[PDB]
Amino acid sequence: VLENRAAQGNITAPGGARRLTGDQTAALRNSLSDKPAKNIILLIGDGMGDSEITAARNYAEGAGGFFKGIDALPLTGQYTHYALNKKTGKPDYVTDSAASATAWSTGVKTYNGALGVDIHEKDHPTILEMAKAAGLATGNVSTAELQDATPAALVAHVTSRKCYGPSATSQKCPGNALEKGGKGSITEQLLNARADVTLGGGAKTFAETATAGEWQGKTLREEAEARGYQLVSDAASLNSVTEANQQKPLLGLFADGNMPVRWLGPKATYHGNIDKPAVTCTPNPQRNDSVPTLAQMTDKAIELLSKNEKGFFLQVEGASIDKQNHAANPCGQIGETVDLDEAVQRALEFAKKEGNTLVIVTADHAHASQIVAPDTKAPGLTQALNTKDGAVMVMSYGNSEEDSQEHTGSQLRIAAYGPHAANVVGLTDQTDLFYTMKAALGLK
Amino acid sequence: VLENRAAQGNITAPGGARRLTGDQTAALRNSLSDKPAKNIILLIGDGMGDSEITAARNYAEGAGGFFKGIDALPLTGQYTHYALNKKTGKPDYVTDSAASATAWSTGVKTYNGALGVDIHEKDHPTILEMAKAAGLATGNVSTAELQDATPAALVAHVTSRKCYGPSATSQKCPGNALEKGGKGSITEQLLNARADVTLGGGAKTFAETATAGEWQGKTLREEAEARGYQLVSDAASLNSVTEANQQKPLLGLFADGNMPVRWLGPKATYHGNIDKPAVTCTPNPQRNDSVPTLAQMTDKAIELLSKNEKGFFLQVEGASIDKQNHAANPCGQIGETVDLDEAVQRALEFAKKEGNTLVIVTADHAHASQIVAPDTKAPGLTQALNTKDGAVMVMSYGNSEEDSQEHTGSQLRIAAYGPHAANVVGLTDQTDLFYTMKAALGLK
Ligand SMILES: [Mg+2]
Ligand SMILES: [Zn+2]
Ligand SMILES: [Zn+2]
Ligand SMILES: [Zn+2]
Ligand SMILES: [Zn+2]
Repeated sequence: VLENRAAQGNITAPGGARRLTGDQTAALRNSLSDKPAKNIILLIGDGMGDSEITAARNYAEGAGGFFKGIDALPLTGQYTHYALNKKTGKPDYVTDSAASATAWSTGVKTYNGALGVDIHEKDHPTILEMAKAAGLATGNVSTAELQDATPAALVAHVTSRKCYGPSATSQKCPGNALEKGGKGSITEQLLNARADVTLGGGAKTFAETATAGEWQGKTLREEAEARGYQLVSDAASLNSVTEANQQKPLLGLFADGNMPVRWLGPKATYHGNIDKPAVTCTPNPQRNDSVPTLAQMTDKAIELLSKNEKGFFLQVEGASIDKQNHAANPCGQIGETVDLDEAVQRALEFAKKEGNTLVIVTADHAHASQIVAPDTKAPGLTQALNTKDGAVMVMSYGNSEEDSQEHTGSQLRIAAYGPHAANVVGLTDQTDLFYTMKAALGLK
Repeated sequence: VLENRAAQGNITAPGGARRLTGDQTAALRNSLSDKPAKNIILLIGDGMGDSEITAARNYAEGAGGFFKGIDALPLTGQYTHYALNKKTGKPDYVTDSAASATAWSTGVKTYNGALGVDIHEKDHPTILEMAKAAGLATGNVSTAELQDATPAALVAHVTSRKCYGPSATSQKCPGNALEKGGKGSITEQLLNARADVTLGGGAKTFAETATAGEWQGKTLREEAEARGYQLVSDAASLNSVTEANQQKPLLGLFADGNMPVRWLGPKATYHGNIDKPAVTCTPNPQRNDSVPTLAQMTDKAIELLSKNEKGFFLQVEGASIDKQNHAANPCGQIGETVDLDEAVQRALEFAKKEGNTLVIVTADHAHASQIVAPDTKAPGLTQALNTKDGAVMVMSYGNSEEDSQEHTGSQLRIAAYGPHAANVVGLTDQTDLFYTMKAALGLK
């Protein structure tokens, strides 16, 4: 299980493409622990199936390369992530962002759109919740708006992922409407859960005013204030933070909607690989250096959370890999996958020094992107890219005639490292994750 | 390291969709072994990626089901399979059957179309060739033409996979043309290789006559006989074989071209899931009860080969999963995947009983099929299918406007069971497989 999996030499020569330097049996044995996990970090690469991991590596590190973080986890497996059809209760083979996040955080399958509720619209506790119960610290970082499905699944129990704040809930989730005696909108339930560290975007929703409860009349941000939440808005004030706890919880909103993608590149187009020049991704000028990178947020969050002796549970989401995959933008997608990789490196570094940390990197569901031959005449959107190898790689998006390339139901890679990582091996189900995390922590 | 990975109960209830009944740690620990593997069975599902395995499972077993074979191998990982560009020597991200086949059977990357040769055209010994030299028994069974890329890669070193027999070789691989003093076509080199058990289709090439050497004038089929080969053409005669060895090698040719596929169903069409009704596959009425099945051929081979005291190496190929994926034909593709799974079961059953066998199941490269949502208005070819769940599943084939769908470069699953199976876990390269087997067997 040598943690260096790049090609061993000259890929044109016998044995030069090999990634293994020796027999793993001994090494793997030594990486298998029954011992309890003290902390847990779950990295979700949104829409990061094996094709996205492959394409991003080929570009960033070259075909024979190797992601120091993403590719460095010793225990691997694949898992099913199908959802349920609300009415019939039958499987719906292509899950969305909300139906899936609910399963690893809850342990029960649900219909597309549901956050923290089963098909009967019944609530079930999330793992961030139970953790907090047991005494552990909790954090939730993301590069998308916190109201989005992935960060939200940990804290809200809503009937529709679209009920971000007071305005939308009153009409899409009337039974969750605060005025209707419901727990409140995603943003409200988030502010109630009070995880120790929460970072992402979606500041806009915090501007809506609450309609019931104590803080009626006051915007959600003012409520955050009145409730002891420290609010940071940039890289700067973030490092300025020295503690985050139940009386000093940190809440960082680094963008109105989602944060900006790191790379800029043209959108894939019809016969783009043929009628258009190969592209080389460049950095995104719209992104300011004050907006912290996912790795910075992961780092600070790990820093603040590692003080609680009981341990901690942290969930990091490289949100936009899924975003740009829908947008048919190979460069944005790849940049984002590299970004998550840096994030995982930080996780893996802490995990490695600490010893009792269980790191898990996976995705919520597959997506559109496919790596095809350079001469492909495909019916979808395509584009040619100049990889690190000095070769051309062509990516293809061909499952939607609409403005957005759809998700896919193929099972995808799941990798873990640490205490109890052995349960991530083989075929499992996305729900098993919830049970795997809960027992590694001894959550009950 | 469980053998039952099925959902455990009602998938709508909490933990009902779970596949893990406990903690794999000790189970896996107990499956890690480095003792020498006396035998090796390599089951290759042509173009069978994680999307292909998922669709077939969703269909034949239902979303929460599980393949008694394909899904029961405890050790898992993902491997890359990029090819090389002949001139540049740089990676060619999307390999073909020959380059890939050549990688695992030799340990050296090569350009696409090559069999047994590196990019400089130098021949390198295959794992079958080294097994035979070490005294082991060798078997190569496939559901397609024996001259095809996958089975050929083990017995031939040719510059073009198209060099099937005397003719094609004269004009495409003249340097290999026997007349030009070369080793000969794929068919000719196959008869020279003399593995104890060789089974598949592609008998129409054996009808060509050699141009030189001892058997010039004679058809390759006659040469086969003349050289002491037992010729079986159907199930009955196959089952009748009492022994297969170096003095009594078995040659089974069950079809002119590829053997017939198991299932039938229409080809996917533009907007097929919209304009058309759901499909339900039916068995192929063209398939003569007399044509043996992959599982049957896998079984006999195992029976005849398991007689050599030293041990054996067998390679099995579910050829048409790929051919049907190309042909945008779900029913044929899924059927062929169900077919490989039966053969896998036969392998695993032997493996568990014997206890010193290493069984590996994977694919040469990823393919085109995608599992998309029912209302997907895709730009390519789609089709709706009635799955075991009584739910509807849509499959999309949207990477080519030609009459053929293409392979893809995404890294794909590889699973193993037995001595040295731990060398599959994590990220590895397709060439590493060669080295894993070579070490497992003790080939020098
Ligand atoms: Mg998300
Ligand atoms: Zn998603
Ligand atoms: Zn999405
Ligand atoms: Zn192939
Ligand atoms: Zn093919």
